Amino acid sequence: RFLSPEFIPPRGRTNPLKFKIERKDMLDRRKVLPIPEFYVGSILRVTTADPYASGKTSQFLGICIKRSGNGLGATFTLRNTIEGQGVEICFELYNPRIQEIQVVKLEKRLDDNLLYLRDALPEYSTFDVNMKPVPQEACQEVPVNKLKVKMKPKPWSKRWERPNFNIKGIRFDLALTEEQMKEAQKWNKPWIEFDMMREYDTSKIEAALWEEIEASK
Amino acid sequence: TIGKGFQMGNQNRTVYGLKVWRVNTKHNIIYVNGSVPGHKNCLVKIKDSTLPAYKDSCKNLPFPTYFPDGDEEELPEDLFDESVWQPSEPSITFA
Amino acid sequence: LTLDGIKDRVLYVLKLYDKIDPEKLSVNSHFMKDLGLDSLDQVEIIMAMEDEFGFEIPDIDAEKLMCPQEIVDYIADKK
Amino acid sequence: APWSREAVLCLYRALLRQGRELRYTDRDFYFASIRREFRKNQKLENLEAREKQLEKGLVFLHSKLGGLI
Amino acid sequence: KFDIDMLVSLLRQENARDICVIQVPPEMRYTDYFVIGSGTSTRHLHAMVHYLVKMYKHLKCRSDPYVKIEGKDADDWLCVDFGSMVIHLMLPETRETYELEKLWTLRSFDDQLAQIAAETLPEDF
Amino acid sequence: AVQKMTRVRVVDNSALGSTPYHRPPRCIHVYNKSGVGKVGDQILLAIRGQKKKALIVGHRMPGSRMTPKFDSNNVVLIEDNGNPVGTRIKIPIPTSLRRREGEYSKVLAIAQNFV
RNA sequence: UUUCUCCCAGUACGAAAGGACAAGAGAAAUAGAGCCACC
Repeated sequence: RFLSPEFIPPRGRTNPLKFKIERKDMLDRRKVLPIPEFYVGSILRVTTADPYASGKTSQFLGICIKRSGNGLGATFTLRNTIEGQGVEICFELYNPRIQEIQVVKLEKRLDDNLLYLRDALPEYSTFDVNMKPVPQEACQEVPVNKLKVKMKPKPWSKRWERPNFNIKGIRFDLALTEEQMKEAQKWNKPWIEFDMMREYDTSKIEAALWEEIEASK
Repeated sequence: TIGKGFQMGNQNRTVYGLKVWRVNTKHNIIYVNGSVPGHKNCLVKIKDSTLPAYKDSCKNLPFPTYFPDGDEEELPEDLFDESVWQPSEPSITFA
Repeated sequence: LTLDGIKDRVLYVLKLYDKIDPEKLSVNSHFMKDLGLDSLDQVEIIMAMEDEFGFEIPDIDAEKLMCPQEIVDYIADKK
Repeated sequence: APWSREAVLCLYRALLRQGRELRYTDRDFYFASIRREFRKNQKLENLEAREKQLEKGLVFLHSKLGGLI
Repeated sequence: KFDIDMLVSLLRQENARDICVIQVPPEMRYTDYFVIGSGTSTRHLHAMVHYLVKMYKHLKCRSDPYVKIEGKDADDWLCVDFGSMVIHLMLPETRETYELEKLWTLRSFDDQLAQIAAETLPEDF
Repeated sequence: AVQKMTRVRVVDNSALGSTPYHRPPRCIHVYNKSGVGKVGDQILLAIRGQKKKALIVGHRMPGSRMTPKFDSNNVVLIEDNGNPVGTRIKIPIPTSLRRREGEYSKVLAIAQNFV
């Protein structure tokens, strides 16, 4: 049972009725447009209607690096290098102008966010736009890529070495000495792993959502 | 307006020229363009636009009010504006 | 097929092209030496002939013809 | 010089046919441009380089004159 | 309506020395047609540019808005952007130098594309 | 977001841009009512000890949804007469410039690659 | 709140050169009051 992230509502004082109405519209749109299951690190090809062009669609292929948003306003970003230029495009799942969504390669990566791939070598981020879909097994877990990317010189967009980021796909040893890691570890905040004030329980909510989604089908 | 404490706020303010996109009859929910001052779950006052352009818009609307008691013609549960793209409609292609 | 028609028509298509100078455009007009034609010249000249008669002429033996009457014979015997 | 001069001949003729089948462009300029293109490149080339020139033109030949409309 | 065939005929009517129109397949996400036009002199360039726009406005195009003329100040390159076609008008000599026809005809194989070069921009220290 | 400074890459075949130089070209203003420069905004770029107008075609600032975020700042040189300084553009150029308000037909025609 | 462009319209007007109004539309900019769907 794969429950898509957008269906899970975020905690707050907003009325649950909005989510129920939003989910109904989302489920209705899902019938019009099929949203395939995918995870961060999967390479996807998405078909969208071109506003600048007249009656011509657009297909962009890239590795999924981030999933954000909830409800009808949920969006996903996939990254690729085109003509040697790294490009990231954010696609809204329920936008009427997205004609079709294709999961060219369904797979998972070590980390839930792949923004560090910008600091990684280009080859880890380069993907052929015309690559054909690879075989996948529906009744199985998505393949998990455990390859550790190599970083570029120390100046990075973010301090991935810090424990808070907790990136498990970076070859820190090659670019960072153990002493440097210890300096990064000074921001460990060990109580955070044990802090119950930052934990949000959605087990009951997730279970309830599953039947509602299936019932609409 | 939301109160910001000693530094403010907690004063009545009005936003003008907000269009209505859709109304839900079952839950009596009105969809209004733009943002509304105040916090969530806060009561607000709704009244017809007073701008000169929309001087007489009630001529084609229920003049005193809408009476469900009359039930001359049962209204749809969800009311949509013509430009609004309803959910479950075909994907929009910019042809 | 008319051999006379092919001969005059082959001459006509040769005459049509402007770059080559028909100072002596005889039935035995040679290309490399008589007309001083370059490789591209004989490349294009055959194409003008091909247009009139529906091509099907390959250069494997066309460049060896070297004169209007020989292509006339090649057209005649392939027709 | 060419691997096969037969391709060169067919290539030149086909370019001319498409020029007469090309409406929106100015046929006069296209004919002159193709003639110049043949003169500038085909006079001197290498066997490997010449193969690319004729091969690319063949795709140009077989692809609606390479988008010329 | 104002379409490609009407404009090209109008361009021929005003005696455009060189016209090149390149169609765009659906895969390429740009205008369906790109047009390049030659003109003998800047006076001819101004006249032809005005003629096409005047015909366009008269020839329906009610749904489309009026089209402004770009490059009239330049004496060697005038470009007008219509709804479905873009016409770039220049002098004959300017035509070869820019080679707009090569760019679209050879989308990635144009020779002038290779002419572009790279650089290095290190800090002083 | 081409703000003040903001080292940039000259994507053009112009002699000044094409020739390597020890100092990077810099952008310390924008030809707009606001001070921030984005794609399609004219600028003036100091290249080879000379000042030439340039048109922004890419930026590294995060963009709106449904748009590609570039990793390098790319610009195209434009002459005073309005024609581009360079006759060709190498880096892919977004096609949104066509609909953007202004005169972009000349630059787009010179753009070989579109994304 | 202010500005620019377009439109009206190469029209009115004017021998020509040249060249408007008002009304309407789109863009921005700043100020003010707010807002967090997205980033």
